[PDB]
This record gives sequence, structure tokens and C-alpha cells, in this order.
Amino acid sequence: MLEDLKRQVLEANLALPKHNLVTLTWGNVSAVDRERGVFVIKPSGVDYSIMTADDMVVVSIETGEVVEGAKKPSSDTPTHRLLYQAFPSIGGIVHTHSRHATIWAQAGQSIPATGTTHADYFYGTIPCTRKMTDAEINGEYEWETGNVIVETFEKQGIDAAQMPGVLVHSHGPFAWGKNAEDAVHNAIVLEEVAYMGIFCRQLAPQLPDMQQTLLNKHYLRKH
Amino acid sequence: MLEDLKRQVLEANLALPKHNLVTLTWGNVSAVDRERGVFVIKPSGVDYSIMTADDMVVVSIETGEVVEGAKKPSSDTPTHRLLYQAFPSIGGIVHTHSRHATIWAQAGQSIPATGTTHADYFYGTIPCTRKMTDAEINGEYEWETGNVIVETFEKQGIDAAQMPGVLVHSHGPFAWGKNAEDAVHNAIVLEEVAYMGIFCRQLAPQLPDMQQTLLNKHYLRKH
Amino acid sequence: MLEDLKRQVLEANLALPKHNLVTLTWGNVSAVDRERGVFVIKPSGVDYSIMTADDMVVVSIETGEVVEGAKKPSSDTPTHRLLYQAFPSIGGIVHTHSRHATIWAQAGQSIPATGTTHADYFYGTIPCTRKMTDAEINGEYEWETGNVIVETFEKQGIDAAQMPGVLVHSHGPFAWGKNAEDAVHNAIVLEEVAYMGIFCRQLAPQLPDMQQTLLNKHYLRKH
Amino acid sequence: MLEDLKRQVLEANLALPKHNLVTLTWGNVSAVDRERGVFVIKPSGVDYSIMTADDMVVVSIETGEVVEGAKKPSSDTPTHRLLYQAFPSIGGIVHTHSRHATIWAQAGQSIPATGTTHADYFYGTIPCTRKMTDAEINGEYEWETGNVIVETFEKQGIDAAQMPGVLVHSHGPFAWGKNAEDAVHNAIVLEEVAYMGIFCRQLAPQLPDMQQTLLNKHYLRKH
Ligand SMILES: [Zn+2]
Ligand SMILES: [Zn+2]
Ligand SMILES: [Zn+2]
Ligand SMILES: [Zn+2]
Repeated sequence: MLEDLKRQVLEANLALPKHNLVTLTWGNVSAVDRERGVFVIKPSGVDYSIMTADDMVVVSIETGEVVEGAKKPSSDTPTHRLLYQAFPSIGGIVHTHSRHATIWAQAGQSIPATGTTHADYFYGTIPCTRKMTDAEINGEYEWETGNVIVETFEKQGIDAAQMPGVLVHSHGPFAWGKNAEDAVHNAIVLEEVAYMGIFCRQLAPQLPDMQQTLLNKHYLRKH
Repeated sequence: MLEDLKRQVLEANLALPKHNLVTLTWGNVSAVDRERGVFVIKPSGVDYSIMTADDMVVVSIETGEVVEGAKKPSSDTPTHRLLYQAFPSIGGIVHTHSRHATIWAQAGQSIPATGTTHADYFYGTIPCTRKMTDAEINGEYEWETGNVIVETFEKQGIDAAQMPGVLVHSHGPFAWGKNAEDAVHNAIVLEEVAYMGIFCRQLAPQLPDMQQTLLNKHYLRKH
Repeated sequence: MLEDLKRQVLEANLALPKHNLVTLTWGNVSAVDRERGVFVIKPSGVDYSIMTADDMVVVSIETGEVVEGAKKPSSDTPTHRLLYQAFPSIGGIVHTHSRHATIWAQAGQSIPATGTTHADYFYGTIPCTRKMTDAEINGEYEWETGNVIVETFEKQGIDAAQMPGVLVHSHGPFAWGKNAEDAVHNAIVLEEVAYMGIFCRQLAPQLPDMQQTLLNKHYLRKH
Repeated sequence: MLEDLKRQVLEANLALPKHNLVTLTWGNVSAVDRERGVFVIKPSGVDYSIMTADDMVVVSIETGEVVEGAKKPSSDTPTHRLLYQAFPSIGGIVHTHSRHATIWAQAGQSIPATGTTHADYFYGTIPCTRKMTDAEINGEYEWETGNVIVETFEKQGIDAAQMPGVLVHSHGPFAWGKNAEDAVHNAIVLEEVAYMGIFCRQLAPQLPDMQQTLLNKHYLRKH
């Protein structure tokens, strides 16, 4: 019912292993169609090497119910849905356990902006959420994961439109963008600055965050 | 005599270099057939690029004697055999010297669970064995290596069915699963969490193990 | 108007992703033609996988105006131009955000010469610039970036002909050479010594710079 | 005049980039023919992608003079020659600047045996030479590099037949074996244990060298 969207989401998902952001069947990408009040997401239980546009699943933003698709949607669907509802500006969402972004997530630390590479895509510190409560973990887990992300941005006054990424404590990264492709790009850059962030810290443990002026020059220039 | 099993084991072995879990001729995979009281394992002295299903060797679980095969079985056969005998639930075993899991093994330290990636495959700390005694090293080495692994799980009260992996002090990782393929997957994830475990420790040297609730949510959800 | 030069610059740019010096669309290479008072540089907004020799842009060294080309030149053109004007000897320039060189840049530290690998291409410490002032960042940024590089070499008395590389604080590496190809080679070696520099420091935090005699033997031997 | 040897040496050299032991034109492999009193080595100034068996150069062990070949021999020829003369048992030599072995070399530290991976190929600590004197550096450099290696093994009482590798302070690794292929294998394993050696140290800074019994079990088993 949204063949082109399914194609985009299919290609985005296929891009995950190509850019070494994932292994086995981890990761998932989705793209939204606000007008139709629905979003397309990777299916659960399908290898990337067999995946076809038909395997993509269409889900209702409002009810989280599957509108079209023979396969079961990704188990992360609730988190995606919550995010689309909470952040109006986003059009695509990417979830992976890319090694270095995940390393920061497991360490429960935020990735500070120390380079223009980072400044070009994330306006400031890429936030890491607080740990989830037992109530949250044992309740509607995936949906609750989404709430913890939204809470992180709200309590810290950060605009989801200027920070297309977040690290979920002890879990991994979540990125988003204008569309499926854009989200994938932010996901790869997120992994990139996560990697460089580890070693530049090692070289300079007391390195201060980059100059606000430089951060502004780069982020505001684009966007 | 077990053509399909030989095919599975052949493919599993071939997967080792594809996933960069090994170099040269290191590593070996085997799968069991309880009813026939036998297991199929990689041959010793054969490059992965020349290996064929016929090269796989069939070995008796009870006697450790070669039941069928023109080639010599992997020198690690005794360890595999011991493990099949000791852990009834396992159907496949993988041994590699994958860089990061091996780094932990040489450091003689256990990989703590600090992420959901880990929680999805290993129910808790991936154990590292104690050093082997000179008696053990100079006796039936490979067989004794198997005993040290079993002893590790017993003295620490860990269920082999919930912890499909172990690190042998100063040597390398050993993984297992329901079958050849499943064992290979656990082997690759083991390497993965080993890698992330190194750097998340660097970022947070005092990082506590992940929340028991989160560990439970993830491991118990599957399995 | 300089088909062969465009070919060289096209190939050089295409080499960036091949040698894993870049991702997405980052990076850019240019080569000069002193006699014609012009230089050819990568275009802005074109994927490496679609790039053709026609996409290359010809720019005036003196006016920085586009002499030929349907596409917009790289946003880094001003930095390139400034460098060609300031350093007469250079014939090619490469800019990338290659992970390890960039790690040093974000750490704001210079890469010391600790190996003959380094000695063969850089005569001494590969300099990292000071931070740029707000005036510089908010003025003609790219052009000013070039000035900060030149100032670095002048105040430190380093000959651009013996040090084909520099790290721009919080940004990334810039390399150059006799031509497009030569610059690319220096860029890859720069990344290489940046990588080894990180870990040899970890192994030996108090390691002194390599023997001046060894540095001289290697650099002076070639060049 | 030794077509088969030239083929072997050609393939060995070509293996260097395949196993990521080198970049650009670094590295070189040679194999000897004691009876003919000559050795075949990679040529200087030829890309790996263009190299053919004819490009290999034949050199006299006794005079170091080129016996056959249109191209100039590797600038490292003297070091190779010296080594063949000093160590009768070796039949092949490999020199590379493989990242991790080179990291140890630049740090001027020896790689301790902490794993069976290492034990299978190197009987003990892989030695790193002392720094070379100015007299040595400014004299017959390459030949002198060979002398420093031999001196290292002699003063430390280490048998070249049991330690197919060495690190030259501030330079890089040198490996050898029964033949070209065997030397290449030792070179790749040397890089491997160098890599793991870096991080297992990070995990366990006070980790003692592996048990002598385990080292013996593994090295003596083979060889
Ligand atoms: Zn996840
Ligand atoms: Zn082993
Ligand atoms: Zn840049
Ligand atoms: Zn060298």
C-alpha cells in the first residue's frame, strides 16, 4: 500500500550491515507517512540477505496495530511508534547496536562534542538516558524505552530536531532523521563520533568540549 | 553416514573465517547426533578454502574413536567430546581464538554483562576458567581442558544451557548451542560483547554489571 | 580544459573511500596547475559512486572564482586555495576526517615521530594547530582555517615541503604533496602513524620521540 | 633461473596486502636456496598489483650482488642477506610494518607470551632490539639492522629456530620460517599476538607471562 516507502525502508535496513552497524539480525529501520497515519518498519525474524520490500510491515501510529504485512514487525516497533508520536519532526528511525555507540551506552555516558564531524550532525552532547526502573522494564518495555528517551530530551531541554540521536543506558543507540536514508546517515555518523570519542578521550582525558562558536558554526551552517 | 550433519558442520566451519573469528587454520566446529551416539567435527590440517563435506570426521561420543572419515579429526576433538558428555543439552560446539574473546582469556578475566546485546545470549557473566595444573597440562591436555570447563560451571553453579560460552585461561573461547549454526551465532556474539566489554570498561572503569531485572528481561524473553 | 588533471583529481578523490579515509561524502582532493594559475577540486554534493571527471571543478588561484565546471566546488575550496598560495612547493591537497588522524585533531595534540614509518614521510612532529578565534570562526571560516595552518608552520619554523601534513584543532587532517596522488599517499600514511601513535603511547606513556639520527636517516634518504 | 622460487616469493609478497600486514609498497618477502648460495627477494619500486614473478630479484648470499633480475632489489636486501648468513635454519624472511607489531616496536617493548596462540609459534617472549647507535644508523644501515637483530638473539641466548620473529626498535617486525610461506604465516601470527598483547595488558596490567608448562606444551608439541 506504500510500495515506495517499503522500498526506502528495505534499502535502509539493508544498509545497516553494509556499513557494519550491525551483525546477525540486530538493528531495524522505519520510516513514517504522517498523512496516512502509519509507518513502515523492518520485519522480525528475517535475515538481511533474504529480505524483500514485501517483508516490510505497515503499522498504525495511533493503535500500533499492523495495517498490512504477512510478517511480524520488529520487536522494537513500540519504541519507534512512541518516538514518531513524541517527535513530530522526525520521518525516519534507526536502531542498531553498533559497537562503539553501544560501548558508550553500556558505560552509561553521553558522547561529548569534540569535533566538527560531530558538530555537523548533532547540536551538542549526544545524550545517554538514565537507567530504566524495574517497573518500566517489567511493564511495556519497548514502549517504556521510548518514554525514557522522550523524558531525557524534555528534562534536559534538548530539541529532537537538532539532536537526531540518543543512547539508551545499557542497551544501544537510536537515531532519526527527515527520512529513512537521513536517519541511516545520522546513525553511521553517531557510530563514527562514538568511536573517535573513545580514543580522543584516551589521548586527552581532560579535553574540554569543543568551542561553542565552532559547534554553532558547523551545526547552524547546515540545517 | 550423516551427509546432512556433515554439510551443516562444513558450513559452520566455513563461517568462522567469514565472520573474522579466525585466521589461518585456527578454530573448529562440531555438531552432535545423540541418537547415533556420534558427533561430526572439522578435520585437522585442511585449509578452509579447500574443505569439503567429505573432509568432516565422524567420532564416537563414548570411545572418542573415529567412526568414519579419511582425515584426522581436529586436535580439539577430546574437548568437544567431553563437553557433549558433560552437557546433555548442547548440540553444537565452536572453538576459536577470536581476537577479543581471546584477549579476555589471556587476561584470565570473566566478561561481565553490561549490555542487552550480551543479555540476549548469555545469562550473566561469561566465565573464564582457572589456570590448568601442570598435571592437567601434561596429561590428556585437550580432555583435561574440557574437565576444567565443566568444573568451572559446576563449582560456580552455572547452567550450560543458559551460558553457551566460556573462556579458557590463557587459551581462548569455547561456545555451544542447540546445533552447529546456533553455536556459531553464540560464538560471534561472544566475540562482540568481548570487544565492547574492553572499551566500555575503559570509559567506565567502575561501571557496575547491568541491572539484574534488565538481564532477566532480555535473556528470559528469548530462550 | 584540463581533462588529464580532472582525471587525476577524480581518481584521487575516489581513492579516499577505497582506503577507508572517509565515509559518506566527507573528504576532498585537489591538484594545482601553477602555469595556468588554477586548481581542480572535488565538487560539493556528489556521491563518490556517481562522481565523474566532468564533475571536477576548476578554480582560479588568484580570485577563488570558478573558471569551469557545472557543479559547486567543495566547501573547503578556500582552504585549498590559501594553501596553494602560501606553499609554492605543493601540487596536491587532501582533506579527510580519517578516524585516527581526526582523533588527534580533536584531542588538540601533535603526533610525535616514534617510528621509521613516520620518518619516511614526515620530517618530525606532525603539528596540530591552536584553536581558532571566534573572529576567525565567524569570518571567512575556510579561508581562515588556511591561515591558521600557515601560521602554525611559520611560528614553529617548519617547512611545508618537509611536513606534508597538519591537524586542525577540533576538526581533522590536511595533507599535501607533489601532486594529487602523492598527497593521497601522505594522507594515508598520516592516518597510519596517527593510529600507531595512539597505542604505542598506551604501551609506553613516557616513550621519547625517535632518535634524531634515525629520523634524519629515513627522511633525508628519500626526498 | 629459479622460476619456482620466484613464484613462491611472488605469492608470499602478494599475500602481505591480502592479510592487511601492509599498505602502499611497504613490506618485502624473500626465500633462500642454500645449495645455489642465493636468495630471491621482492623488487624495489613495484606496486603489488603489477608485480609478476619476473620482477623478483636473485641475489648472492656471499656478495649481496644481484645475480639475475631487471629490477632493483628491495632496499632491505642487506638485512635479509645478513640474516640468512647468521641463521642457517631459516629459509624465508618477511619484513612488514604491520600496525600492531610496529606499535610494540615503536614503544621499544618485547611482546610477552600470554596465550597459547602465541605459544604455538613463538617459544617465549618475542624480542625487541635495543636502539641502534648513530654509528650503526649512519653506516651500512640495513646491514647493521641485521647485526642488531643477531646481537639481540645472541646476548639473550635465544634460538632463531624457536623464535621466528623480532621487533626492531622504532622500526617494525621481521619474521622468518622454513620457507616463504612459513615466514608469512609467522608474520601474520606475530601481528595477531601483538594486537591481543596490547589489550590483554590493558585489561590486566599486572598479568604475568603464561605458565611455562603451557608454553612448553604448545610450542614443543609442534616443531
Ligand atoms: Zn536493541
Ligand atoms: Zn585453541
Ligand atoms: Zn573537514
Ligand atoms: Zn621497514
